[PDB]
Amino acid sequence: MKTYVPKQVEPRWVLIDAEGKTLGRLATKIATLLRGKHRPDWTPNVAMGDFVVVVNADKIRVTGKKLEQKIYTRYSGYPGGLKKIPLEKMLATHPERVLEHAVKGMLPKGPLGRRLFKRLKVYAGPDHPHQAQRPEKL
Amino acid sequence: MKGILGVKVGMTRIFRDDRAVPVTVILAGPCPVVQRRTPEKDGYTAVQLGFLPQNPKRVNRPLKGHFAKAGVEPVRILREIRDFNPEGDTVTVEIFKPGERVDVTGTSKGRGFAGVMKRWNFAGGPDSHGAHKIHRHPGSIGNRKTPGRVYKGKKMAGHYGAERVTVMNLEVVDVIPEENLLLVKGAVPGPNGGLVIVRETKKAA
Amino acid sequence: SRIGRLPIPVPKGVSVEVAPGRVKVKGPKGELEVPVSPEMRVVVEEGVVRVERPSDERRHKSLHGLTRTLIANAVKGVSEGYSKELLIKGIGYRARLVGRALELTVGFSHPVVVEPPEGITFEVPEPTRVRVSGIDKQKVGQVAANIRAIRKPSAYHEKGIYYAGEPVRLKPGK
RNA sequence: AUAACCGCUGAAAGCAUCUAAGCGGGAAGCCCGCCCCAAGAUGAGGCCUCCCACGGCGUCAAGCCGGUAAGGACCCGGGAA
RNA sequence: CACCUCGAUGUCGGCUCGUCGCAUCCUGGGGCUGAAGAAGGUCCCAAGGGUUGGGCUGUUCGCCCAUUAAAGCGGCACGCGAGCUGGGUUCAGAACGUCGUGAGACAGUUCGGUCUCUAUCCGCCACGGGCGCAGGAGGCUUGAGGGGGGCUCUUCCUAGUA
Ligand SMILES: [Mg+2]
Ligand SMILES: [Mg+2]
Ligand SMILES: [Mg+2]
Ligand SMILES: [Mg+2]
Ligand SMILES: [Mg+2]
Ligand SMILES: [Mg+2]
Ligand SMILES: [Mg+2]
Ligand SMILES: [Mg+2]
Ligand SMILES: [Mg+2]
Ligand SMILES: [Mg+2]
Ligand SMILES: [Mg+2]
Ligand SMILES: [Mg+2]
Ligand SMILES: [Mg+2]
Ligand SMILES: [Mg+2]
Ligand SMILES: [Mg+2]
Ligand SMILES: [Mg+2]
Ligand SMILES: [Mg+2]
Ligand SMILES: [Mg+2]
Ligand SMILES: [Mg+2]
Ligand SMILES: [Mg+2]
Ligand SMILES: [Mg+2]
Ligand SMILES: [Mg+2]
Ligand SMILES: [Mg+2]
Ligand SMILES: [Mg+2]
Ligand SMILES: [Mg+2]
Ligand SMILES: [Mg+2]
Ligand SMILES: [Mg+2]
Ligand SMILES: [Mg+2]
Ligand SMILES: [Mg+2]
Ligand SMILES: [Mg+2]
Ligand SMILES: [Mg+2]
Ligand SMILES: [Mg+2]
Ligand SMILES: [Mg+2]
Ligand SMILES: [Mg+2]
Ligand SMILES: [Mg+2]
Ligand SMILES: [Mg+2]
Ligand SMILES: [Mg+2]
Ligand SMILES: [Mg+2]
Ligand SMILES: [Mg+2]
Ligand SMILES: [Mg+2]
Ligand SMILES: [Mg+2]
Ligand SMILES: [Mg+2]
Ligand SMILES: [Mg+2]
Ligand SMILES: [Mg+2]
Ligand SMILES: [Mg+2]
Ligand SMILES: [Mg+2]
Repeated sequence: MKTYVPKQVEPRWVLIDAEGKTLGRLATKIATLLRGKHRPDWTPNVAMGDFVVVVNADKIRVTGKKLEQKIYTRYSGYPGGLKKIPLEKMLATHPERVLEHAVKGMLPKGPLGRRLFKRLKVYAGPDHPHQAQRPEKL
Repeated sequence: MKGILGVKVGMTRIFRDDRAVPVTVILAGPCPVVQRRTPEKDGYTAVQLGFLPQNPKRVNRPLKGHFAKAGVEPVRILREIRDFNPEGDTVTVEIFKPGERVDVTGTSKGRGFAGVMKRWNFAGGPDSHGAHKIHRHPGSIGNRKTPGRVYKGKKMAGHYGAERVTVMNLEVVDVIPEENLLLVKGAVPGPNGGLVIVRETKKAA
Repeated sequence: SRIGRLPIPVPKGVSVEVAPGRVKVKGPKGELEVPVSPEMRVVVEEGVVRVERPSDERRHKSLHGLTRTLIANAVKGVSEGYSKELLIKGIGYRARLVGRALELTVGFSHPVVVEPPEGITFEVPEPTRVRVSGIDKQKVGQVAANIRAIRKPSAYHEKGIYYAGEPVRLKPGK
């Protein structure tokens, strides 16, 4: 008796509102979905996941003083090439990217983790591309 | 934000008001706009331009008689004036009046593989006393075990020249609609006969 | 003792509209919207409006005084809220008026020209005294402030821009 | 947009207080602005214009072979490259 | 102290090339002053850029000349010898003082004294070849993201006014 493993599956989509949801707390689940650790056939080496579409991402909200105090850093390659960007600045310039970031860091590392991140499509404000099913999830 | 293509012709001096005024005459010929860009179809705003009418047909198959003013299609079309939306077709040197300040993009003479010291105006080695084959050389490039490597911008010798260069705030000394000339003072990049694009200044705009 | 976060307000030209986070005053001289805490109910009663705090911790107490006084000001606001006087002292120094704008000479090599912001009105009864008229209290006090900061009172002489009242000073000097 | 700082309005604390809720000023510094690179930005973007949807086997998931088409190369005369 | 390195981690200083820190020398912004003005003092913010040329000594440093907005202090194997130097130190010659009967010896001095064409990898400057960018082409261009840059003085008017 070997353990069951999926054959090629159907890539289910999912829709999320994010307006008012917190951040990392929204991120946690978006990760789980991305992996598909909610599916009972879950396989570590394959990624049968859900595609995730998230909207109203300009509207994520967060607690404490993070809007000012929380900094994203970017080292270029160069002397003094470390860039420091506050939350407010990000949201104002590229809204989302903060959720994209929070989720990315929560996905695993390596070839496959990088693939799952492609399956998370994040937009600012309402709507999005209407192709797939995208059952709204709350 | 007015702009027009041209070719560096040569330099001379002008004697204006008992002063010398060295000048670089660039010829900016009539410039047959062959396309426009719109925040609708494009997402920004500019004009394609086109210059130097020649070829009978080397133009082959992809082309525009779409804007059709490309009649006598031009060798170099070099295009964006960025946010410029001119009067009708065909911008001329009428565009500029004398005493106007202008920025000029052009292609700097290629020096090919050029030492540090002429690339970077390094000091080089002494020509005597100890000497030993480092006269023209760069020196140390780094420290020791830390960082144990070379910084990512580190000035060294490589191809130098033959690049984009825009010398800014040049004064328009004269413009001669007759032959499509234009006279600015000084710095403008690159060889006689090379292409230059000529824009209004960014001191004010 | 007997802390001023819960006395009562006032009537008679004006309306009070409690919204969840804000209250709208709207009286004979104009209308003001007072942002208030989302928590902390403000109740309108007969000819008076009260404010009550949820808890007894210093967090709601501190918000309590503030909120009462914030509203009250908007009521004092929409009936005669302007004041803010400013007399100019010292020799070459005089104030003139230009249209709605205010031009003063405080001893720079230029005149200084101040346009009034929205809902603020300038008056110059004598060249040496000024008046800033307004509905909004904090905005009056600021505009007043801003004027006085061009040439603030000297320590060594009476020259400057003085809030009326605001006593004078001597170091002396040499 | 901020630093130190200067202020407004303002409680907790009847007074007072630039601060606890707010707001305004405020640096050669910060973010833009200028100049240059830049879609291997595998998140490979967009616009204009071209050529066209053959013939056989693979009766199918991609293809394959032969000419082709728009176009390129090659070779040659050269170049402030 | 004796922990990696004695089947080798080249040692002072210079030069070249920098990059970082800020406990800031200057420039910018500030509070206090026993701040009249000008000019200082002290303390706070600020690392963007700047931060001279000589005499002496191997010198670092220091002293001095002449200037300056200023003539900052540190780190990077007391940064940097497969980059250069080789004056110092630090082999073998020779001398002085001194010590030793002596051979010899001295963080004492003196003069002299071999510094190794070829870069595999990483890193760095440049420049191409390949494939990808799921129809192929010729033009044109958006800019995510990077990099460059960022100094300062005198005089004059205001006004010989405050
Ligand atoms: Mg050349
Ligand atoms: Mg050079
Ligand atoms: Mg030389
Ligand atoms: Mg030689
Ligand atoms: Mg070495
Ligand atoms: Mg390292
Ligand atoms: Mg502030
Ligand atoms: Mg007060
Ligand atoms: Mg009070
Ligand atoms: Mg506050
Ligand atoms: Mg501001
Ligand atoms: Mg500057
Ligand atoms: Mg470009
Ligand atoms: Mg591409
Ligand atoms: Mg493309
Ligand atoms: Mg040991
Ligand atoms: Mg032991
Ligand atoms: Mg050893
Ligand atoms: Mg070894
Ligand atoms: Mg060795
Ligand atoms: Mg400091
Ligand atoms: Mg100062
Ligand atoms: Mg003074
Ligand atoms: Mg001071
Ligand atoms: Mg600095
Ligand atoms: Mg001499
Ligand atoms: Mg000497
Ligand atoms: Mg010494
Ligand atoms: Mg010196
Ligand atoms: Mg240093
Ligand atoms: Mg040491
Ligand atoms: Mg060393
Ligand atoms: Mg050596
Ligand atoms: Mg080595
Ligand atoms: Mg020697
Ligand atoms: Mg020996
Ligand atoms: Mg003896
Ligand atoms: Mg000896
Ligand atoms: Mg010895
Ligand atoms: Mg000799
Ligand atoms: Mg020698
Ligand atoms: Mg290696
Ligand atoms: Mg390539
Ligand atoms: Mg950019
Ligand atoms: Mg930048
Ligand atoms: Mg004078």
